[PDB]
Amino acid sequence: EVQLVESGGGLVQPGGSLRLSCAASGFNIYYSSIHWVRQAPGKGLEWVASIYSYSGYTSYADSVKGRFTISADTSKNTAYLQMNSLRAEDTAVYYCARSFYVFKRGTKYPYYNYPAMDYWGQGTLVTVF
Amino acid sequence: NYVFIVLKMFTYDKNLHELESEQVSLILTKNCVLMFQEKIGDVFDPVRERIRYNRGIIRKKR
Amino acid sequence: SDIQMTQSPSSLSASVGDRVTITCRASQSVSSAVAWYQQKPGKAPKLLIYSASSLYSGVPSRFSGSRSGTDFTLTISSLQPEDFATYYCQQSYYKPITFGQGTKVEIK
Amino acid sequence: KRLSAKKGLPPGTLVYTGKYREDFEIEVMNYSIEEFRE
Amino acid sequence: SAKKGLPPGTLVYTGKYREDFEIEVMNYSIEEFREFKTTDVESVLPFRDSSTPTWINITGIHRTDVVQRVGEFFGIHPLVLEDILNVHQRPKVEFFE
Amino acid sequence: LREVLSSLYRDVPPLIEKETVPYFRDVYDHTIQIADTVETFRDIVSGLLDVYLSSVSNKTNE
Ligand SMILES: [Mg+2]
Repeated sequence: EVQLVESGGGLVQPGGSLRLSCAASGFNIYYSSIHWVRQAPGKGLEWVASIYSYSGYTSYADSVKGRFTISADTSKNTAYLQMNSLRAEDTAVYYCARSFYVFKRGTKYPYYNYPAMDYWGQGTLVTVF
Repeated sequence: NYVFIVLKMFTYDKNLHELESEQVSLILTKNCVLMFQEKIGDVFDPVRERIRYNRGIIRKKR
Repeated sequence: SDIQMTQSPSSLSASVGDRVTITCRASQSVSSAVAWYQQKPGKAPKLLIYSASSLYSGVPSRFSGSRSGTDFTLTISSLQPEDFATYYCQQSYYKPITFGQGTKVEIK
Repeated sequence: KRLSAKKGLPPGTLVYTGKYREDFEIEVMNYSIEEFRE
Repeated sequence: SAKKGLPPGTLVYTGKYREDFEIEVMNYSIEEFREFKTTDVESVLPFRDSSTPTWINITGIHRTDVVQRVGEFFGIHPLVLEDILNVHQRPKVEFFE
Repeated sequence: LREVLSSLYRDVPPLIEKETVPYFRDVYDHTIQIADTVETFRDIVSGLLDVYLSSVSNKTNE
């Protein structure tokens, strides 16, 4: 039932601006962490950004720090990744994912799993040319 | 063959001052747990949700 | 000074029903925060293992995850032809979530 | 009331003491590491 | 308290002291010392990998942003950050590896 | 409650596995806290009674 989908992937002239939209169904992004991950054609996954929407906290990768801007919308329940002045290295498939962790409280040695991306959207191609 | 435990669950009503007690009697036997109550509705809803949605380490345990 | 996790082998060749181990090592101790992801060609990677040992609900119980100090290993006991896809090792302890360079298991 | 007295019934007897005798349901949840059924 | 019904992963500052914010770092080795105060996280981050002992005091946790930043950089679980920001609680001790 | 939880932790029956034995300490500790709190509450109530007594005496004086 729960699923994330990405739209907005498109060709951008180097130096342009482009907005990716990640729409999630089954959970409210106001209470969860949304992670944007990047994968160049033929290369491995590269984490881009993360948003904790409740406190409006936006964490970024060094390669896009200040360049991209991640922001959530609770009424639309959608996470947008805006990009300004895209470079050549930015061409890749982008995915949006929901991180989760199972935890048990109380004990002097608590079992705190660390968050791991769980549900990934279909991702979209973002080509820069 | 089993471990038998008896507890009380207390409820407090606002606009009044009266404790209401409900006995919950639970027996752990052969990797099963029987619970015996006298009213619908209890205080174990968090445990129910945790079992339902694979939250916590309860699922991995006996 | 972000963590760099080196994952090896860079490429893997294996046949059906083989015990194959892909190991990733982190520069600093990331505790048990490592996860293992599987990505089919041109598809969204799916989470195989979280907390470096636990098996995700939904994936077959075939995959296993082991931890030893700053070393983590994803093991397949009886490899299936469906399990011929890229594998990624991820940390979650520190700020920039870093993945391994990737490992592709191809039929030998 | 407190009603601490069962009035000398044999120990093997099963008699209910409380006044809460309206609703009766059985809820069963069998949970395994991979399977949950309720 | 202030939080009710929130999932056990949300970082809310339950306290009521929001007047002042500062960050003081004192990095001391048996040879020398270095102390500096600021209001940024970039100059606080590099001390995680320094072998020499360091003391990083975040005075004023009303800024959830800085607490989240330092916690996620120092490998602090979001639950521990929530406990830090949750003011009304007993003194606690928890041991992580 | 304290007796129950102490007996659950102190000495381990074959039904209870050692892996979960430390977890019981948690609730056992919790029970202890509860008792302390309840004990404290009792004291407060007595003081409340006392303060009322004080009041009337002082009120009488006036
Ligand atoms: Mg009798």
